[PDB]
Amino acid sequence: ELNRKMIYM
Amino acid sequence: IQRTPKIQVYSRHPAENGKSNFLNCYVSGFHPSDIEVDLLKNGERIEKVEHSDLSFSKDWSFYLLYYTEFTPTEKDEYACRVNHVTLSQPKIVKWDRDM
Amino acid sequence: SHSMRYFDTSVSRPGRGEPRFISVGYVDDTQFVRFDSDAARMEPRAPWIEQEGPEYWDRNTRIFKTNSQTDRESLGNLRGYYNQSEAGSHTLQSMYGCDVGSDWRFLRGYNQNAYDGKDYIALKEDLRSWTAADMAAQITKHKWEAAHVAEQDRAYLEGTCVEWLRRYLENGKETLQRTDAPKTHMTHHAVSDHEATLRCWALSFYPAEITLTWQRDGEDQTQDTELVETRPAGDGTFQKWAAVVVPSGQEQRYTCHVQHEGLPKPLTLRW
Repeated sequence: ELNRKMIYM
Repeated sequence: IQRTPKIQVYSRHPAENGKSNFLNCYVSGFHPSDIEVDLLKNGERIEKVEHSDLSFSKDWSFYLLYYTEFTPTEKDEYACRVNHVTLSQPKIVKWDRDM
Repeated sequence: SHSMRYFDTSVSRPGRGEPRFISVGYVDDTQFVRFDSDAARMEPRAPWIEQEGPEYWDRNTRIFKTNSQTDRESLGNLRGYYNQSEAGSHTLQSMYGCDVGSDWRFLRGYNQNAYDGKDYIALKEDLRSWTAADMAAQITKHKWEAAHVAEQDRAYLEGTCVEWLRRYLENGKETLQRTDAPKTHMTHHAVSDHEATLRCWALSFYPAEITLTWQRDGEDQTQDTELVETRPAGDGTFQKWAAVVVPSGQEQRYTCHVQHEGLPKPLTLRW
């Protein structure tokens, strides 16, 4: 189950 | 960083002439992920070639497996052409039943 | 000890093309899922993931796409930190996941990002703070510290990550909770009238982890040894071999030892 990346580098 | 591919050409099962088997070309340790790989029967590219999904190792370098079904014969010569930005010319790695 | 891992790649194809986005999912050494921006939704690489409903496939596909949009924005930001040209092709890698111990309980979590083959930023082992590799990474670290995103990452890695690993381990038990012990054999290749090469072979094993060591009269040998990278057979098993250069007529003095999870006692090979 993927994690959701919510923030740009 | 750029990294030259390593290549391994081998069979899925011990090669015994006449039984259907799979020719594998495993390219690993390369970076960037753009790369071109062909499987050769006596110089001639095979059409029905598949390949696994793009993944990478602990040092971030990529690896792919290219495979195809065939029947080993003691006369035919199999090999693997790999091109990559780190190579000035395509690399040809012949199959070796002992390897 | 079991693990779940996602390997993510984002390649900024410039001028003609949207970026390329890949995510591969692994339980231990078995691929179970693939997301690809240039595929003609989710393609199940494992039967047991297909047992999950179509809601699972649509949610994960939405997540993947949201992540794609995040990577795209990050690639642009990274291009800016380093004052690079939009005409270049750049690569942004990500690898995250969780390990569990013998009790199927949380043991380790990790979340690492690399830019153009170089370690860019990584979560610490404590999943509390970050490690930057240069000034750009230092900007990301300050942005990410200001937004407290290490909290969410820890949450996922200690929570969702472990729960879904356990579920897949139970649901796909026949593929994931099994070991295939290596089938071994030995080859011989003359180099000269008085040097030869012995090659110790391990075939068709699972998981991929294995230890191949050579002994001369029972003593460990690392001199004049070669150990190739473990390779996949295509059938869910792996192959590996190790070679040693011996004096001609002393081949019997050398033994090969194979240690593997599927072997209560290590195997010994003689020529």
